[PDB]
Amino acid sequence: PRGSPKVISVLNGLLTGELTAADQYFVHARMLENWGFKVLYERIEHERHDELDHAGLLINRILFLEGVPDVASRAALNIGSDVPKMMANDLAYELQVVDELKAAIALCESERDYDTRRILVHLLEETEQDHVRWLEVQVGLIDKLGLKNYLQSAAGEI
Amino acid sequence: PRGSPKVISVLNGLLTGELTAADQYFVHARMLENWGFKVLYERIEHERHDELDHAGLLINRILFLEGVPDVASRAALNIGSDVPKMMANDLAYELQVVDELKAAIALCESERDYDTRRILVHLLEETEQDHVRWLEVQVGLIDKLGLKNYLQSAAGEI
Amino acid sequence: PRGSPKVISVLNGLLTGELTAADQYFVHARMLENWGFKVLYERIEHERHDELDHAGLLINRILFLEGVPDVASRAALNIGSDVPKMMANDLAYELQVVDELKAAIALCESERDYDTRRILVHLLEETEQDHVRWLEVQVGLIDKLGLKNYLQSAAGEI
Amino acid sequence: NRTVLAALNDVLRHQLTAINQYFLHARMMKNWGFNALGKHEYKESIEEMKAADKLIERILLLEGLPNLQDLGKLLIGENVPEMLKNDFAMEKDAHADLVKTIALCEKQADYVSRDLLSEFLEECEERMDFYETQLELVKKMGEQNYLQSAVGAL
Amino acid sequence: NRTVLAALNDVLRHQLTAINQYFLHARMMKNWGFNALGKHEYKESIEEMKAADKLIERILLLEGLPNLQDLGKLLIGENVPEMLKNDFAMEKDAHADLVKTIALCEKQADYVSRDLLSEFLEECEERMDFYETQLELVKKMGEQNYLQSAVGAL
Amino acid sequence: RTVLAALNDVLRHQLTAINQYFLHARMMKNWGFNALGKHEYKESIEEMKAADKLIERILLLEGLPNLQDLGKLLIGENVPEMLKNDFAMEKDAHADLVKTIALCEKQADYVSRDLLSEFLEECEERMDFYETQLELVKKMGEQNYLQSAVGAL
Amino acid sequence: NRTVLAALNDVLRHQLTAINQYFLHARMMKNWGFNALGKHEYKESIEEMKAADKLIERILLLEGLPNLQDLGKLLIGENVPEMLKNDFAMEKDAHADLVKTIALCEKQADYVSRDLLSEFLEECEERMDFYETQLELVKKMGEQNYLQSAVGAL
Ligand code: HEM
Ligand code: HEM
Ligand SMILES: [Fe+3]
Ligand SMILES: [Fe+3]
Ligand SMILES: [Fe+3]
Ligand SMILES: [Fe+3]
Ligand SMILES: [Fe+3]
Ligand SMILES: [Fe+3]
Repeated sequence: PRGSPKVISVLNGLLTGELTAADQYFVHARMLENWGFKVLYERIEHERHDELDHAGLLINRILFLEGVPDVASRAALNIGSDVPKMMANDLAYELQVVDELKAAIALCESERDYDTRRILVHLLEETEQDHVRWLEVQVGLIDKLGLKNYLQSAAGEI
Repeated sequence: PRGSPKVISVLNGLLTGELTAADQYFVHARMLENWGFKVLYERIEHERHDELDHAGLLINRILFLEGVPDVASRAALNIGSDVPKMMANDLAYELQVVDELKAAIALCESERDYDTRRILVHLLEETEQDHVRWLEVQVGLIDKLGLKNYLQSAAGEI
Repeated sequence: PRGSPKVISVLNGLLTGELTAADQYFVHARMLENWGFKVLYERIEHERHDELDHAGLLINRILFLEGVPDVASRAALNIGSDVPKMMANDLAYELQVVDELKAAIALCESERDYDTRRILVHLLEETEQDHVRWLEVQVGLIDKLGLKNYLQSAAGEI
Repeated sequence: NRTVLAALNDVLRHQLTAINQYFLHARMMKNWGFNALGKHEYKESIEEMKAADKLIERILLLEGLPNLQDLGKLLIGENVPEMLKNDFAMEKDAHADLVKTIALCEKQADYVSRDLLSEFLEECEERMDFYETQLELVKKMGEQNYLQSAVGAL
Repeated sequence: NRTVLAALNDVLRHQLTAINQYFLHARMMKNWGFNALGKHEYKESIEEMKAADKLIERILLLEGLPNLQDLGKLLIGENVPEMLKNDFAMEKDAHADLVKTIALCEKQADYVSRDLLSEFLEECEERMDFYETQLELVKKMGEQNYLQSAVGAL
Repeated sequence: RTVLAALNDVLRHQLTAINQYFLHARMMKNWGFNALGKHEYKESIEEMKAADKLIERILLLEGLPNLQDLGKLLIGENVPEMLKNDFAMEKDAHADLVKTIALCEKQADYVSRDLLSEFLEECEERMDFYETQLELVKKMGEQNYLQSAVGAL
Repeated sequence: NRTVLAALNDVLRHQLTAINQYFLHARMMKNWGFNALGKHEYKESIEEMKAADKLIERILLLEGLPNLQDLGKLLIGENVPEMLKNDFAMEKDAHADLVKTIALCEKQADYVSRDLLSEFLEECEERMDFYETQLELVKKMGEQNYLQSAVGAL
């Protein structure tokens, strides 16, 4: 069924954010694997897979709404030179995604697109309870355990 | 969990008694195995393991109450020359241990240290229903069956 | 088969050493469990049971040689205030028993007691390649990992 | 008995306070990512809930009215060492009351209540042992090492 | 914001009061031999604890401090129909407060909180329907037949 | 010897409880109350096991168990009467057991004391069960209680 | 019939006395360490209680009042040969009573209880044979050998 132009635009913005997040998490996971932080690499790989799943859901919604997805568009990438900076950059990007998701949910509610609102609410739940929560936990553990102990935990068994 | 000095002292005394019981049971089981009484050897190996477990419980309690578990101290041993003397010595020693345990239970109830009282009641129950009872049964069986029949039963399969 | 007074005497000395080691290992394992060092506690408990088996082997050999085991006598115990002193004392006692076992093996060879020599060589092999080796490894790990990291590994999963 | 029922009500008030404090501490531990310590605190919370269940059934046995309204002061810490010390503190201050209650139950010839409270005392003393051990482990291995062990699997 | 945290803490206090009320009612129901009704009430109490668990998670995630100290007034019933009426009434009041909280969360663009509270509302209205129909069952089949059903297998 | 006499009195009551519970269970099964009869059969069996434990304890004390004596059996003519008779016998059990436990604590004898304490735990559980059964009879009506006690037809 | 019910009550009293005697003898056999003889005495006790269950059900089905109050004189042996002799003598009395009761039940044309008592008499005669054989084995093989056999596994 035909969708609103505003709904399509906010969905395309969310898709651009999700694709950029997936690419950033991909590079971060690979640089963590390169550095030997196996458990961090596994977690960030799973998070990247979740990001691809969310992007797929967004593209399905966009096509269902008879819109054209903007997959060529990519946002700026903030790549960290070490694990604390990587965690901070991922957390900041996920926070911006959270704000954009909340704005899009409000727009969908105003535009009477309740199915899109349900999809975006599920995405916001995933971003807040799985992604943002884990990253904030990681920064807290970096500050509590210390960088050396946190990196020892991140490396895992060798 | 600092306990009363009297409770710690009597627990150390019980520990000394229990370790001496373990040593006596060890020697008696070894000489019963040497003589070919494998059934009695198995029973007394079980009993010596039980006494080691009791000594472990006592040491754990003394360490919980911020006390120093004395283990270097031993009481005089009573090694039996033959199986009836083994039974008599083990029975007499276990009865004396029962008397000490009852005194310790009364004192522990007096000092309102009820967890130690529960541990000591468990130890007294094990000493009375399992160790003292079996030794009384063995003495009565040596009396009724006669020495030769009892030793034949103790030998088992030759 | 008659056993010479010298062979039985050195076997009794070795048995006294094994029993004293069993008591020291008992106390050390119990205080390790008290402090929450679970991994070290399980290891030391297994080593103490190994010492009990060694003492049983010695008692059986002494009783074969028609000699009365010396189970009551105990050497002076050396209980460590903390883990590094604990394991330094354990290593020192193990080295002492290693020298005693070597002297006993030489005497057994000099006296044509080849089966006793075999049992003592098995005891020395176990002592050197299991007890002494692990203790020297533990001291090296205390030096290398540091006390805090070594205690973290000793505590295991809390 | 009136005195025994009042003492059991006070013990139950302790039990409910301990349940709430344990569960809150476990929840903030999970929030901070201390998965192992959070799991253990959740288990101790659940055990306290089972003990309070036993106590409420015992009070209803004695034809009394269990008091699930009163709650003691909740000692909530800002960091893991403060949680451990607060938990051990409440366990000790209530262990003394449990001992006094067991003495009272022995006085009044109430022996099933005495048996239940003795079991509660054994579990409580194991808990104090665990928490004193945790504080000494923090002292020994260090704050950062203990926090790393509390996190467990990243 | 502080308003959303205050609303969530109010809902959490409602949850804790419901937990205590359900557990007390189940305890007295099995004290009186109402095994089936007591089992259902104990299960509902467990579900309320799971809900309070989720609420504490959400409050901690929102950089807040859950209030596990404050508790509401417990409507302890003198018999089974009074327990049903008390539980139904407190569920009605909690449902009204929950609806207000959901509206406030939607107003503040707090959508994950709205999802959690919508789940809470679904479960709460399921309970409310259950207690309403149990009171109507007491009416329809009589008090003695309802008590016979509430006891279940002897 | 006082501990032995007290244990013998507890054993006499336990034998009487065995007999009363078994006879009540058999009467309930004769009337068709299968659920109540099964529960009373289980209670009699538990009291048989309790008497077994107490006879073991008395013999361990080098005493002579007095299995000859038996207390009066309170036999009921209808189900509520047998319920209250069981309850009264259990109340007497509880009083005697508490006196016995205090005596055992006084005589520095602790193993028979923990045996009597667990016995008192089951006895208080049974007391609660029978008081609850009587209150349930009152609550649902005798007809409904008998219907439940029948179980499956 | 009244006489049949009185005879059934007498046989029930005999069976209850036998139950008590057999269980006591089993318990002191286990106290002395005669595990195998104690196990056989325990099994014999259990069979006598199953027989008393059958007899009680028969008395009730005849619309009669079972007399579980009465009990005969317990013959308690100081040693195992005396235990076996006492068990055999009590079985002698029980068998004579059973034969008379079976004759009476046949006379009154009450055949179901007669068949139940025939089963009881078969078991009683088997018990006669077992105890007579045990005493004869004692005499043949010596008290010490018989006691060693009664111990079985040490
Ligand atoms: C006040 C806040 C409470 C919270 C947040 C809470 C939380 C929980 C949770 C999450 C569970 C596990 C449920 C599951 O695994 O499905 C549980 C179980 C249980 N709770 Fe609560 N609880 C609370 C209070 C209480 C109280 C006051 C009592 C009793 C007086 C109680 C008694 C129980 C019992 C008996 C269980 C079953 C545990 C088992 O059998 O394994 N709870 N609780
Ligand atoms: C007077 C002292 C008695 C004692 C010490 C005693 C002891 C026992 C014991 C230990 C059991 C074993 C239960 C199990 O292991 O599952 C048992 C079962 C049983 N008892 Fe008793 N009992 C006594 C009297 C009676 C009486 C008087 C009757 C009936 C009139 C009776 C009927 C039964 C029955 C039917 C069983 C079940 C048998 C089976 O499950 O195989 N008992 N008793
Ligand atoms: Fe996402
Ligand atoms: Fe580390
Ligand atoms: Fe012992
Ligand atoms: Fe060694
Ligand atoms: Fe009905
Ligand atoms: Fe023979």
